[PDB]
Amino acid sequence: VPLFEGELPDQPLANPFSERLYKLRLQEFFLGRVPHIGDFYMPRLHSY
Amino acid sequence: FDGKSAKKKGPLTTWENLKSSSKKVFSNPLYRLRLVAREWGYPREWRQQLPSDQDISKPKTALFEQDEQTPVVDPSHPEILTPNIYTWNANEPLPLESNPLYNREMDKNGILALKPMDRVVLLRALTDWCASHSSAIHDEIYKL
Amino acid sequence: KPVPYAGDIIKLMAFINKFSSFFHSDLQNLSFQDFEVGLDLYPGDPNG
Amino acid sequence: HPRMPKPHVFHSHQLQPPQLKVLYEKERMWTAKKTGYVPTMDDVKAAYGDISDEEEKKQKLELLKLSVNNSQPLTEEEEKMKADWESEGFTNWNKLEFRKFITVSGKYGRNSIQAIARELAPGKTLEEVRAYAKAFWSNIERIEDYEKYLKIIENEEEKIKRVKMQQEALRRKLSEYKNPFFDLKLKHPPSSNNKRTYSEEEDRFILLMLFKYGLDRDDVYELVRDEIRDCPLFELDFYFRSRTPVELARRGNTLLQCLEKEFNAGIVLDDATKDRMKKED
Repeated sequence: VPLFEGELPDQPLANPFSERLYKLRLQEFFLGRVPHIGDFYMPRLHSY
Repeated sequence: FDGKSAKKKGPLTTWENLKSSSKKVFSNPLYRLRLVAREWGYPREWRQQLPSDQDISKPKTALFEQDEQTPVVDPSHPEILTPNIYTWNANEPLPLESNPLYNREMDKNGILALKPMDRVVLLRALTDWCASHSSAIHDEIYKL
Repeated sequence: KPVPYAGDIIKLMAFINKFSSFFHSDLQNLSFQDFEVGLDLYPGDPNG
Repeated sequence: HPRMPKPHVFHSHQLQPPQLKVLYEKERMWTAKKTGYVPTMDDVKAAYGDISDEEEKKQKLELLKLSVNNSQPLTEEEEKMKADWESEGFTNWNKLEFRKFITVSGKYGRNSIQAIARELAPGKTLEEVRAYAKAFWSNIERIEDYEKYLKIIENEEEKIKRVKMQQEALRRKLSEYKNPFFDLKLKHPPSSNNKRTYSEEEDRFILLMLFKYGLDRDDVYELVRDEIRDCPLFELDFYFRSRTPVELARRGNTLLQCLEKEFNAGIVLDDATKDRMKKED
């Protein structure tokens, strides 16, 4: 993680649930997108 | 007292707050809401939906333009800014008695005085105008 | 099961999640089932 | 001693000729001679022209010997021809009736006869308005402060027209693209100076929704909020909700302007040309 400073400030594989920019726009009980079918939703609780 | 108030810290409502002795805590907020609701907009299922399949929002209600002003007394400007105007087909809310908002019980009874689906509708609505008007959070989100 | 009323609940919950500071802790662990039973909703009907 | 060589009121003009004011001064003119009112640096004030000058001994004396020795002491023609000069005007349209008339005409357009008249009925009957409006343009020169009074007319209509070809402009595009909700392009004016919060296809919907209403220039911004309140895919955004139709104007107008600036070479392509009967175009 400390390597990615001059690079992206957050990892391509990072924690979404620490971003104040990706906070409002985020949907989380999404659980999966599947072609020709749709999307899979998992309301589980608060995480903020 | 927007956002910061006398009781600034914490969620605004507590168990004792609901279990308080006011016994009709829902009254004044319900009053305030039935005031602001008519102009704040309604969901379809709480709109007085058109029986008339002619005052669709897309057309208008009635022909306010009795006739087009073809014989302009000013031929120098044959253009007309009043070609054909109508009466307006805004969607209406229900009658107040047909407005479950106007069911007195919630003052004391609380949210459990309705049909379930209607309860759902009102909650979605309360979220709606809270996000649109709870100015504290409303600015906070845009800040964030 | 056809549940005409779920995604509404979903918005309820996600909103509540993003606004944790605004909400009671008892609100913070709420679930879908809480609302189902409490609000008296049963699945199955395409009509509610 | 002093008469009024400032004749009967004309600032609240009723579209009247100035020889009428000449004949109103003719009423002064006998009154000066009959009742012995000598023109004086007080009285001679429309023809004052004497600022510590010796025009006083002559210009005032000109009006003096003219008024006292009046060779038109309300000759019978003066009563008659003044009456026609005040008849040819429009007595009703005083500045009250005047200003409303001209303001409401400028509002709904220089030609919205019935529209402004349905409000102007207390002003007077419609054909009087038709007559009065007619001679109004012909005798706008007979109107004081008339150019600005015309500016409040023609400029007023322009913003109204501005939507008219914007009505036209959006007619184009929503008729132009094939699946604009998946085909549209406005990268000609991408953005002026913005935190560019609303992504395109969001806005494609809204403009689809705005124009499927069309450029109603009345209430659409109220209406689409309701759709955003109600759109199953668009209920999913919350930023779409904390934006009331008031702010939705800010965005909506902007994109109106965006398509406007995109089509600024294409709106006027079918906007501002009207032909007439006797010139090939």
